[PDB]
Amino acid sequence: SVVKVSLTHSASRMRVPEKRYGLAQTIESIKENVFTHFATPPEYMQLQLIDDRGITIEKNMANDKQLGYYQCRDEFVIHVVDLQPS
Repeated sequence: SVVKVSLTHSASRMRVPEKRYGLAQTIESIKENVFTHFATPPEYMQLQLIDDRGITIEKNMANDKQLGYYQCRDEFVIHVVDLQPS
């Protein structure tokens, strides 16, 4: 029902080592929370779900879907791809 993940960011060396999300949470709600750490506007984020073996499960999770749709598990990595322009 809840997962422990880490957060990485495509435009920085910044890592957040432990984060707990509900699998029922929409990806949009997760991006909101992610903003508290990296401060990319959520409209300019894609979330890539990587498993604990480094394998990409989803390159860009849809805002209206829930994290559990993507079969997220403990120790997985949500990588934030930063698309914000100039």
